[PDB]
Amino acid sequence: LICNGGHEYYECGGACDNVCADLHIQNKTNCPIIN
Amino acid sequence: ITGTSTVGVGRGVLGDQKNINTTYSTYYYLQDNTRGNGIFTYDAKYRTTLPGSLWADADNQFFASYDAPAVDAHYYAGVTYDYYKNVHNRLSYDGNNAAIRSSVHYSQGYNNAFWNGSQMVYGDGDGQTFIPLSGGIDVVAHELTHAVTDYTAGLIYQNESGAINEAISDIFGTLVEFYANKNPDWEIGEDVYTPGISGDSLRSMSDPAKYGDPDHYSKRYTGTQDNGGVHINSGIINKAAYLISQGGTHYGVSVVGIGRDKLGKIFYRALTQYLTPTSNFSQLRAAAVQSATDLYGSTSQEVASVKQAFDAVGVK
Amino acid sequence: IRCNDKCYCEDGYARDVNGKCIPIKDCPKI
Ligand SMILES: [Ca+2]
Ligand SMILES: [Ca+2]
Ligand SMILES: [Ca+2]
Ligand code: NA
Ligand SMILES: [Zn+2]
Repeated sequence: LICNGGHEYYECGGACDNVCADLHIQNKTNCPIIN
Repeated sequence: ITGTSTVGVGRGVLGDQKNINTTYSTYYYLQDNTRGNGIFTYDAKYRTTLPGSLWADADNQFFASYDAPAVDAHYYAGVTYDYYKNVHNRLSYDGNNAAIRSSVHYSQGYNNAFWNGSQMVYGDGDGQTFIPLSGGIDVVAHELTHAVTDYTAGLIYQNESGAINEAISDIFGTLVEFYANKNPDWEIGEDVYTPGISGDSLRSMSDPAKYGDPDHYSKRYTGTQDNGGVHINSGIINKAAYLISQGGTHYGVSVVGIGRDKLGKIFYRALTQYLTPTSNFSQLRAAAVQSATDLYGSTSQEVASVKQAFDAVGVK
Repeated sequence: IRCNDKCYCEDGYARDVNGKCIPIKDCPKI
C-alpha cells in the first residue's frame, strides 16, 4: 500500500513486476509464476 | 544424485514428526526414488535463484527449525503424487512420471507459493500473517495441480479460464487433503495462514463469501486485478464443487451431495478430456455434465447434482 | 496460492537498480 515512489501502484495481483533486468524473460503480462 | 534409497525422519512446519524418503551418497539428500522419476526438494537459502541446492543433510535427521519447510514440501509432494497415481491412474503431473521439484526458503518474508512451469516454490512467510507455506498439504497439492492443468487443459491464467484453473487447484488441493486424511476441510491454506488467528483461511470452498469471494455468477468480478479475478471468481466454481460433493441449499436451491470421490472423478475427466485453454464457466459446466454422463449415465443422480450445483451458483 | 500484495510499475515503466520505476526506454542493456 501507498506505493508512492513514482510511476507505481498497489494491487493484489500477479507475481511479476516490470523489472529492467528481467524484461527479456518476464513482465507483468507475461509471467510464468502461477500462484 | 545416485546413491542408496533411505528413510530419514524429521519434523514439519507444524511440529509433527514424519518419515521422508531420502538418498544417501556421502550426505542424505531429499531425493525420493520411490515415486516415478523422483521427488526432489531444494534449498533456495533466502535467495531467488532457482532451484537452489538439492537439500543435503549429514545424518538423515531433519529436526532443525530450518529443516521444517523442506520436510513438508518433500512429504506432501509425495502424498500428492500418490493421490494422482492411486485415484486417477496418473503418473506425476505430466502423466509420464516427470520429476517433481520443490524449493523452500525462497526469498525473505515471502507470503506466497507457486508453480513456475518447471517446479514448486514456497516462501517462508513473514511469520505473522503466514508461516512457511509448504506446511499446508492443500497448498502443496494446489501448486502441483497447476502443473497437471498445464499439461492437460492448458487453462489460460486469466479471466474465467484462469478462475477455472484456480478452482481446479483448490478442488484437487482439497481432495489430496482429504486423501491424506489428517485434518481435512473445505478451506484453503488454514494450516499456514495467520498463526495468531484460529478458524480462518485464505479461501473457503464451503462459503466463499466468508472472505469476500463471489458465491454466484451474478457477483462475478469483471475488472483486471488479479489477472481478471482468478483467485476471486474461483469462489463460484469452488462453491459448485463443494455442493456437488456435500450437498446443501444455496440461495434457495437444494443440491444432493454425491461425495468427494465422484466429484474428483467428474472433474478429473472434465480437465483431461473436455476443457481447453479458452474454456469459460459455461463450458466447464458442459464439461462436468458430459463427464458425469460418461461415467454415470444421463439419468444418474450424479448428472442431476452437477446440473443443480451449477444452477445454484448461476452458471448456465 | 493467492494474489501478491505488491507495488507494480505502471505499463511503460520498469524497476531500475535503485528499485525506482523508470521509463522502459531508459532501462539499460542486460
Ligand atoms: Ca540433520
Ligand atoms: Ca484445507
Ligand atoms: Ca489462522
Ligand atoms: Na485442514
Ligand atoms: Zn493457484
